[PDB]
Amino acid sequence: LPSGSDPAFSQPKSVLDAGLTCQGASPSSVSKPILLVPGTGTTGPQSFDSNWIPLSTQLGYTPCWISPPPFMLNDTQVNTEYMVNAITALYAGSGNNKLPVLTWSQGGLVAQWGLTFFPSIRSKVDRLMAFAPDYKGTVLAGPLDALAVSAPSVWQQTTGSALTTALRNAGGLTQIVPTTNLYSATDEIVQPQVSNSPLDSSYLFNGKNVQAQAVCGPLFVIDHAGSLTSQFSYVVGRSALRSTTGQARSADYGITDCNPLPANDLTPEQKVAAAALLAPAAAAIVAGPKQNCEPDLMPYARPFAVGKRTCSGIVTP
Amino acid sequence: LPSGSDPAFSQPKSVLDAGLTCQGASPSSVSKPILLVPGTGTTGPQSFDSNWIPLSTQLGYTPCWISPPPFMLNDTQVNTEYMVNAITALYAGSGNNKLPVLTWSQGGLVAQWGLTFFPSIRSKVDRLMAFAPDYKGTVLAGPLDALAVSAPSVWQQTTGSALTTALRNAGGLTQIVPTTNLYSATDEIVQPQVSNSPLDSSYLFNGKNVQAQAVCGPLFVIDHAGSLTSQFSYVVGRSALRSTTGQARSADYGITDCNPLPANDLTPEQKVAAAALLAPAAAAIVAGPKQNCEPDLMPYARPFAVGKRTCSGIVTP
Ligand SMILES: *[C@@H]1O[C@H](CO)[C@@H](O[C@@H]2O[C@H](CO)[C@@H](O)[C@H](O)[C@H]2NC(C)=O)[C@H](O)[C@H]1NC(C)=O
Ligand SMILES: *[C@@H]1O[C@H](CO)[C@@H](O[C@@H]2O[C@H](CO)[C@@H](O)[C@H](O)[C@H]2NC(C)=O)[C@H](O)[C@H]1NC(C)=O
Ligand SMILES: CCCC(=O)OCC(COC(=O)CCC)OC(=O)CCC
Repeated sequence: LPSGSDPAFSQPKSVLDAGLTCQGASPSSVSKPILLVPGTGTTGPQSFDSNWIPLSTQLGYTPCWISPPPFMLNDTQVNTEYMVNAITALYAGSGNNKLPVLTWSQGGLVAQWGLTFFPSIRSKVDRLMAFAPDYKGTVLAGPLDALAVSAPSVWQQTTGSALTTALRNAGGLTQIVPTTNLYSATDEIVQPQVSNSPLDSSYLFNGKNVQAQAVCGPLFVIDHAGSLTSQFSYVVGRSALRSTTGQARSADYGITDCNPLPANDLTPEQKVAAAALLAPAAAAIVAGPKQNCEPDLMPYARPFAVGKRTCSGIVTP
Repeated sequence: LPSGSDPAFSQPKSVLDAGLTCQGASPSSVSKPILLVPGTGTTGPQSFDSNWIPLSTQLGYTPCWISPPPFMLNDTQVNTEYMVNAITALYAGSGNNKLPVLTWSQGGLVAQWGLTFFPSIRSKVDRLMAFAPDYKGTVLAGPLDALAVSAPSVWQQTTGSALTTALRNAGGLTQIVPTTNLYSATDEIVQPQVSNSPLDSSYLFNGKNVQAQAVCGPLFVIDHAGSLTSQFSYVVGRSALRSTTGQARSADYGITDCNPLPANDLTPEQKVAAAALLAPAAAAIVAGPKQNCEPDLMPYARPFAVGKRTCSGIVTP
């Protein structure tokens, strides 16, 4: 694990701060914040209005979120600047108190990138609750890269990318704060996820790794969005947030929680939006930026992916 | 093109008939039928309730559709049996009058497979209006094949599949009835579609091949579902269905029709369902059957894909 100074941000603080929102509070003065990091093709509200913004509110938190533009499609390393800055702000703004981070898809990759390369926030996050995180990226994005129709962060979320290589070699496939990873074998966005083993993209060593089929059986189906929104996912997420270990506890959930429908406590209209989540995200991706190469690693990450290829060529020491 | 007898169906006619229905009519006695063939992961109503079922009704047709089970995920060759049987039935049931066929995604591949290998229906279809057809399959399905998480028809819709090989070697990449193909470069399901040329998966030789960006500009974005549901798609489809040439006519549409939102004449609720179309389809796909090989070609198609691999091995003469 890197153990030096935080790297400088490439974005100015005013830009990073403007990407951070808390519900009914300024980040500089917020009670019990939880930081929500959204998925590719979405803003914070788009990812979470139908699920963890109201659900975390009803668990006693002030939900906060970042919306790195455009729709989490740009450089995952810049998306992470938004998250690191947000943790620093919300830690201070809540009285120098650790806060939880809850993520969907790329948001989990972002959270682990921040914890890996910005050591100052390790003492500021008490837990990570990642839904369908793609720490290894996804094998499904390869053909899109080959056609040059991939946004910056989609290149970086392809299995074998320079970014996922650097994360792995820097130690980022092992949990850094107590982490729960809730994911599903029947994920049409992030693969591989089927083995219930370290091979899965959502798996972290020493994490609480919860593949839904391992608990609910092989016929249990929640997809990439269901991983975030289902009643089963809510019970695991609530367990992780409430737990004194910082990880969800097997005692808190079981076969009777294996409900694939959107969380019981959501309003009817939140359930509708939760079910449809992938459709607006897919449309935002298709309308967003596209390039023919993976964004360069920032200098702090380059030593961990020597020999991989990005826009400027082959990464050197 | 094959020019002999229709192959026998593998499914009983009672099963094929049970998969066909018409809005408010029996297929055996129907005025002005249009046969709608749905996309992968859907039934007829799921594909078209939000778009061409009401829209074709307002153009004066009786919409009819097939729902090959499960959700078009099984053998594309069996799905085509439903379509061929339906044309035979609707031709006779409308007084021995040719009828139009309108399709989404795999439905267009099915229509072209039927016209290629079942010569009896060529004189019974007066035109094909295909939205985002994948006659060449899609390059995006390869990684799912490699993980053995692909339904029968997803294997067959993979670029390079035995099925797509057989179709093109039998002559199926050239239109057989007057055909309009409406598709979009910004398709997240079917690729490649970006060239506005014969390389595109939706392209047929001698067809009316309408890539939306060629008409509406490089910044025009409709996705795989938008290709079916947009106001632009409605204007092109209306032109194709009314045209005395059997194909859409460039005189009937232009830049002022380049509205990417769901067709104007849809109800508010239909527009909502139209925009969300990919989400229930993706959910059905991940819940449906999966296998580790491409279904065998039926004997009538084997001579056209010698050397390709299916479940039983390498196709031979
Ligand atoms: C997404 O990322 C691109 C690439 O980093 C950003 O575009 C660059 O913006 C800087 C200044 O903001 C320019 O000097 C560069 O020339 C731009 N590069 C390209 C390739 O256009 C873009 O601003 C980012 N988008 C958002 C919404 O923040
Ligand atoms: C999808 O296709 C499979 C394979 O053809 C069908 O499975 C067959 O179904 C019946 C028994 O239920 C028999 O013809 C075969 O023994 C089955 N084959 C296999 C490999 O299981 C299946 O029924 C189809 N699904 C639907 C919904 O029609
Ligand atoms: C043969 C059908 C394949 C399928 O269904 O999955 C493809 C995904 C990928 O495409 C994207 O752009 C990812 C954006 C989330 O598309 C979706 O599933 C999202 C829409 C429900």
